[PDB]
Amino acid sequence: MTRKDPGSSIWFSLAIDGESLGYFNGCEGLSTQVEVEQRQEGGNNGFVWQLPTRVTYSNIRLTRPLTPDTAKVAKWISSVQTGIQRPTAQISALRADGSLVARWGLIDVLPVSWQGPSLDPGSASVANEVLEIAHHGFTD
Amino acid sequence: TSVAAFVGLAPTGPLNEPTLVTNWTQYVAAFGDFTGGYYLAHSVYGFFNNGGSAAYVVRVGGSAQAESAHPGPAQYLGDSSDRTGFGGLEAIDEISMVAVPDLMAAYQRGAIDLEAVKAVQLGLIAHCELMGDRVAIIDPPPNQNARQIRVWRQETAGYDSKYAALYYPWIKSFDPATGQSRLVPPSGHVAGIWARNDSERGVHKAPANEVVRGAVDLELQITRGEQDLLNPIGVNCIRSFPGRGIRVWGARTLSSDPAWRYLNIRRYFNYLEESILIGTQWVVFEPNDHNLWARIRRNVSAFLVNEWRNGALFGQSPDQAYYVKCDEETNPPESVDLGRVVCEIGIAPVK
Repeated sequence: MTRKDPGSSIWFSLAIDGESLGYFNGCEGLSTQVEVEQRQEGGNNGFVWQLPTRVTYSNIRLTRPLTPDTAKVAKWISSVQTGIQRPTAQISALRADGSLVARWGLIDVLPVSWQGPSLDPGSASVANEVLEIAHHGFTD
Repeated sequence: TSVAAFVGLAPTGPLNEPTLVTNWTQYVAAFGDFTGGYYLAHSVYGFFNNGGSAAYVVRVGGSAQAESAHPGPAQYLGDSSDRTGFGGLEAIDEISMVAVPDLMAAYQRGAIDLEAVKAVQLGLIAHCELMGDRVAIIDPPPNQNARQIRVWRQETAGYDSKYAALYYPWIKSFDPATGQSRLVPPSGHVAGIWARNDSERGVHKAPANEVVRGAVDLELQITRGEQDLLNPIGVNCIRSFPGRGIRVWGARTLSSDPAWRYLNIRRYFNYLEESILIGTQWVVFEPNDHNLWARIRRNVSAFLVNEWRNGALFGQSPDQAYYVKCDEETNPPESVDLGRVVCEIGIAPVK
């Protein structure tokens, strides 16, 4: 309606709650899979039965420019020894108008990896720390 | 970390030269064995028998001015001559503990007044308070009686220093040569325990509740009720627990500062302070700037974290163990030379 409201992939909003990680800048790999189990019906050539089995959510790689607030994520990651906290996370896609297209949320999170900046005297870019994040489920 | 220092009279051997010995047979080859009734020979033997492979001895007296300020119960600083009095120990930077066996054989023999022997102990304390790493062990008047030693500590001496340990009741040690019980001060024997500690459980564990092996009997046995009027004030004790031999009870230093009461903390810090200053030897070298102050912070941190690895620190994680700060804030631009300042922490006390 009204020449539609087509989704886009440049406007967004990425954030983690709880620990002061703030708002991120890029996302990748947001995906849900179901591990099907294949059974070969012996007496009937022509296909292989497909039966669903469980649902699995893959990890997400979130990136942002390296800012002095990177001391928080390093502290959060190294808090496993004394107890960790899993705040809810939000991944949303937006149009240029700033109106919601489809807002996902991560029920419970967990650090997995933190690929720090790739310092280089030659390459002209900006340091992009990478914070891999685990997953539990989509909120509704 | 464990080597000991002793000052006393002993027949023959070099005079006022702090020689090094590592075994009892090495000692007897230099300064006799029990001849003349000098207490240094017994005290070293108790130390060697009670573990401890290193020992420094400063012979001052001689066989027979048998006893005086410098000669006999040595007290003079020697005018920093590196060859007289407690100044001989100044050029060592290895000795971690000092004791005075003969200091009070003169008191028994009457050659030194009680007011005269107070000063030399205090002079010894000033020595420990100067070098900043060694700890001195102090011994009380013989046959002092329990109800009177508490008066003696708080009225006669009143040392109140963070480098002194006191152990009240003497020891009736056993001489293997003659098999006769003799009375000796516990300065040598207690030092043996402190040597076992580092070589068996590290400096972390306070040197107490260990067998004073070498001992036979204790004069003026102390009951528990009498001890509770002694332990808090800063006096240790030795008791004969039934079926468990002779054990050292109490690990309190001779200080009134509530934060330095326990022995191991002072024992720990001297080990801790001496460990890093041996390590971080960037002095009269490496330009004082905003770069070096960052270098120091990492080097100290990379050591304390490793010290938390063996226990002996609190926090469940390295971040809550120490707190270092060597940034531009602590070094003002005015500090052109008197610079390179830093802070640090360590704590794991005992019961």
